[PDB]
Amino acid sequence: LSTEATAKIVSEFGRDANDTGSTEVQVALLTAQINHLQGHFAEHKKDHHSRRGLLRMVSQRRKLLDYLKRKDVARYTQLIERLGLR
Amino acid sequence: RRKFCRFTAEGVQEIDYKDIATLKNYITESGKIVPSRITGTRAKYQRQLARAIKRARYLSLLPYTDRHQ
Amino acid sequence: MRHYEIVFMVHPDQSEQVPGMIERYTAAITGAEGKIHRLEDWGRRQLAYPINKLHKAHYVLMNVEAPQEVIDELETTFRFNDAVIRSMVMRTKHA
Amino acid sequence: RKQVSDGVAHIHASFNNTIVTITDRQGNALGWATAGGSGFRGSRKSTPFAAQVAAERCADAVKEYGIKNLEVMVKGPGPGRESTIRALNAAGFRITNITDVTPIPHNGCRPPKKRR
RNA sequence: UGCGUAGAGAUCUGGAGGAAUACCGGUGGCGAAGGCGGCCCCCUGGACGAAGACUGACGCUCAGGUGCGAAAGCGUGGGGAGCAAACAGGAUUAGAUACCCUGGUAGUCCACGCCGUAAACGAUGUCGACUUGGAGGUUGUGUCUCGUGGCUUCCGGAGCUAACG
Repeated sequence: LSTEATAKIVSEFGRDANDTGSTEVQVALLTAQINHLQGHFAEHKKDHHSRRGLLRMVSQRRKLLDYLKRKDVARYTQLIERLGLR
Repeated sequence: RRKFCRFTAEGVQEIDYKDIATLKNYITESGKIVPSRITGTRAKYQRQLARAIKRARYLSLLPYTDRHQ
Repeated sequence: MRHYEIVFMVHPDQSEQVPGMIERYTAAITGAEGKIHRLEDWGRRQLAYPINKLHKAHYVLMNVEAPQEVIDELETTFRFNDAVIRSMVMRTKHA
Repeated sequence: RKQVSDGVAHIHASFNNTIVTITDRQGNALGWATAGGSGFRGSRKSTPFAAQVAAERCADAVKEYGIKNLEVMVKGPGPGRESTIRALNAAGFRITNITDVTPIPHNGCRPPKKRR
């Protein structure tokens, strides 16, 4: 993931200016990495060690969403709708 | 002590990691590096010499450990 | 792109043909889009190991700046020549 | 009858039995000798004495070839190694130089049962 | 026993193939464990220090569940130099259906599938706080013959242990 590719995905999801670590921002980056990693699975079926990597990643995202939906259900439906998870 | 390794030698760059001829002088009966007491060098030189000896050893030029007489 | 060190060792028994393998060398570094900054030629020297059954080898040093995507394809063409014994493209600095 | 006049004296010293193989500057062995070639069975061959006889004979056989000087190249440890050397220092040849070309490997060879 | 003057052993040159990686190696290093050590490139995980910039306690453990998990042998296909259960003989012996010596199959090697165990042992799980220091080493920083942070060893205050530690 390129620098600008990361900085841009953080800005488009950033709640406000200078928003680096937020529920929607975090999950955004994780989702991205997950996508690239999942696509990395379509190929290299043998790469088992990487499978564990995404497991932790997706687990983190699952917990982040669980926290969000639990607190603000509105920000949740919005986040998912924008990304495309679930 | 008897004779400091530095005195019994001419001006040489401790950076040189290929000149085994001079490096071996800083080697005791074993591949161990001679202390400051014998080497005659100082903190600034000894530190460089050590590293120099390390690489020299990797180059297979200087033994890491030798057998006792 | 970035800096690279292309070491090229060849049969030191070569005659006037030495100044020709380098010709294909330059023709090889080129096209591959490699810009040579400096050039060093150690020439014939004693090898720590035989390789190609010959005790000696002709050394060369051509630090170049070319895309990291062609760096691999740059090697395949060099090794071809039966004269060249080996070719190791290093990153940059060398202790 | 090629009168080499000068060559090399390979000394394959071992705990089994030393074996000498004189040769020319090229490396072509002109003649050789061993404790076994001296008549020794197999247990007495390893003795340093059987090395002296093998060294002298291997030399004398070369004397016929006309060689006067040789370069000794010692290999592998074992009884009779230094014995074979001095044995060469004498005889009718002139030991011009001695060298310990004992291989003593680096890293990639599975040692035998005795060594493992 | 066996092999040998229709010629091996020993020696030089050339070719082929499989497997393993002789110094460095270490008393060392890495990984969750099993394990892992020539070099190059690509892909990828963990981790450490500095600046203190951002979120902000969203935590800890965890029945069941799910996943991972040496070796052995097993299934199918391939391979098989060397080694070698079973086993073929020669010796030793009172006897040897052992040790020793000569052969030798599965297996050992590769691909895919299987199992879930072990002195799977530091036989002493994770996190936080508190309690003398000395010495060696890896790594970052600093006013760097020393101070400070993280990691890896040894000796040890108090204390702990049945003893070892």
